Amino acid sequence: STAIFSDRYKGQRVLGKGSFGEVILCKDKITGQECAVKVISKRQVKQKTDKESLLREVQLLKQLDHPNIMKLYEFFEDKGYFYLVGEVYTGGELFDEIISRKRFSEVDAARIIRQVLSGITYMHKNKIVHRDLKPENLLLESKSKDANIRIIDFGLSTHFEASKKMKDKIGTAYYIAPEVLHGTYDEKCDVWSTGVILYILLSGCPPFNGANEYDILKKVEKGKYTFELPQWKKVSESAKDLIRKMLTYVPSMRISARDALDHEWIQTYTKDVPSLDNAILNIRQFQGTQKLAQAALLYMGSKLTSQDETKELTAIFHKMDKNGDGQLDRAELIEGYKELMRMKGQDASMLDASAVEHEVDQVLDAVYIEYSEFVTVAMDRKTLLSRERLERAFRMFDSDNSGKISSTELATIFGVSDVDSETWKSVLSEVDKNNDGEVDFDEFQQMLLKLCGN
Ligand SMILES: CCOc1ccc2ccc(-c3nn(CC4CCNCC4)c4ncnc(N)c34)cc2c1
Repeated sequence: STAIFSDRYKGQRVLGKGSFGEVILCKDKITGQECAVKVISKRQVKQKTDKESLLREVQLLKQLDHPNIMKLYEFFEDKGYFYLVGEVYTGGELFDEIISRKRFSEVDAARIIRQVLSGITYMHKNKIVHRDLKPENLLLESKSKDANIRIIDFGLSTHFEASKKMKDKIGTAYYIAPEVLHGTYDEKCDVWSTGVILYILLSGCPPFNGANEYDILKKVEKGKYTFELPQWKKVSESAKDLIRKMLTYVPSMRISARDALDHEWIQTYTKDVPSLDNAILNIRQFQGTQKLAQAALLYMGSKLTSQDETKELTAIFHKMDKNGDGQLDRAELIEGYKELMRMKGQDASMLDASAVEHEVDQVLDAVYIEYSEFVTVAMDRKTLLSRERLERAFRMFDSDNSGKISSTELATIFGVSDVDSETWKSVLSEVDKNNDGEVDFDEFQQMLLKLCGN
């Protein structure tokens, strides 16, 4: 008797989109235990290993235990999906918490990096490599100031192939070890990624940077970086030495995780130190830029999904409309909405028939029934979560409350989003015919619609 995920768990709400799938906050129907479930769609994500290889890795991961590593509880599989059930953490992404503080010292950085290295060392002892370590995979356990870091996604990348879509790729290039680019890699790739993260904590800029993804990858692959930025003048020698050893090009010459834990810098600063004010400022700029580019990509995707699902839904209902009345009942709206969830594959949110009944009932309570009006409301439902996140992200990036984003800023944003320069300028030309060389929110939004075939 294979076991079924929704026999045990009900969905509370969506937490977000992470690597390889959606993550939903769920609750055990019997014990009331809350968990975070990552749902991997087989249609969207190809496997790299056989089933046997994956089952044994899962079995090992369920037994591992370390305070800086996400705890995995269960694994389920059906026809369309894999369901990975882990512990929920509520403190959010590390960098989002850091930009909220007024001071940040080498002691704060050292304490963070010790945690990361400790998790990594443990996982490497157990022969598991992350490969895709980056700031998004570092979660704080709770919203308290002290809270431990929990690393998510250890072990995934070995069994599943990453998306080639930019909306899923944002940020990845800064942190990937050069040997991963060329194909021969081992556990030392995780030390490199940590080194890049450390460099960024102490300066607020990527050691390997550029105007688009490929430019970044080119800097990484050559492997040269410098400490010639002004803000490095305030930083201890021992920190730069540890950095150097983690960013050592040839993996066999690069320091191990375990030895980095013993480095003088970790020893000194984790047991007369200024705030790194310039680094906090750079980090909040870095962060805001990354989050706005992500928000702009998800908005464009959400718009295209809606164009696709609106027309599909209408044709399902038209077919269903026996009498040509333009009128369906509740059971019919439910069966058509279900039909949409079968064809499509988008709503981890609609785990079972019961979540679909509730969603239908929410739309009805807002709005025999005219199906064309039901279609209108059901779809806005799914967007504005992305339209209002767009707006939130624009306001967060406009830190001066100017209401405006300059041409230069757009060039940075679209570069990170990997939208071609002559393409966005062309779209900007069609909206900015006053030559202001700056845009307000509504103008920015209009550009994005034009960049996704609207
Ligand atoms: C082998 C490791 O693979 C797995 C398996 C299960 C997971 C469950 C949740 C999550 C996981 N992902 N997220 C959501 C993301 C939203 C925005 N970006 C960062 C976090 C969580 N939020 C809170 N608590 C969690 N446990 C998770 C990741 C998993 C990874």
